[PDB]
Amino acid sequence: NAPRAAGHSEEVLEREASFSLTTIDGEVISLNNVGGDVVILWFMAAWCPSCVYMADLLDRLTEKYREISVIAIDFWTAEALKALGLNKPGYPPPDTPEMFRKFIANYGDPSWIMVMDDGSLVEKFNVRSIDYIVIMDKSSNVLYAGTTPSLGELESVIKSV
Repeated sequence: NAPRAAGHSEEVLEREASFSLTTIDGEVISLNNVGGDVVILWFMAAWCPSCVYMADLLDRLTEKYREISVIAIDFWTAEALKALGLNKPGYPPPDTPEMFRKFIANYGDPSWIMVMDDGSLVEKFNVRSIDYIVIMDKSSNVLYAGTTPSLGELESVIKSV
C-alpha cells in the first residue's frame, strides 16, 4: 500500500522537520502559538549594521499586513558563538538580553516575539548571515529564505500569499 505508506512517511518527516523556539523570557513555543498567516523568522544581532534598515522594513510590513507575525531571533549568544568558533576577540561579545530589547525598542515593534537562539535554529534554517530572513506559511512552506532581502522582494512574497 503505497498511498498509506506515503502518508505515514509524511507524518514522520513533518515531525522531524518541525521546530520550536525559546522566547527571551524562556517560554518554549512553536508555529501553533504564532498568530499570523505569514510567519517571518528574522535571524539577527543587536550590533548588526544592516539590521537597523531591516527593522525599518519589518515595521512597515507589520503595520501594512496584520497577518504577518515577525519573530526576532537574536542568535548572537555565548552558546551559538562557541559552536561557530566566533567566541574570539575579533568578534563582538554575546548580546545581552538588555541589548536585544533595546535594539527592538529603538528600531523594531512591540508586537514582535523575541527569541534568543543557542545555534540550534541557525543550524536548522541554514542561516547564512546576521541579517537573514525566513518567510513561511502555516503549512511550513518556505516562501523565501535569504540574507538581506529588499523591500520589493519581501512585498512580492507577502502578496503571493
